[PDB]
Amino acid sequence: PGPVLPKNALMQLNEIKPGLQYMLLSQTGPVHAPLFVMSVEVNGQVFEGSGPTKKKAKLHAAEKALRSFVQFPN
RNA sequence: GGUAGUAUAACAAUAUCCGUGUUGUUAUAGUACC
Repeated sequence: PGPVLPKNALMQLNEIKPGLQYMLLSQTGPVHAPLFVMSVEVNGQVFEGSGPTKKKAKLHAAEKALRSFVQFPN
């Protein structure tokens, strides 16, 4: 691997989750290394992911919440 | 003076459950590095 394929994580979440909420935590830093932690809320379970910039944060959250809440989609 | 990052905004392409995302190009600004 190298160029990865996070598009998979995004779409996969969308599939399992036709409607949910994304919310941001942290997001502060020196000036050029901002830490963003975006957490996704599904069915009352909230999973948090930390990325530099907005990209990876929500992404990683999607991955987590996927493996997680698929055990309780209702 | 030059180099760089982050953020906001616009356009296009790509994928798409049309909701959204990824990618590419451009513009503006504090700061950081030399």
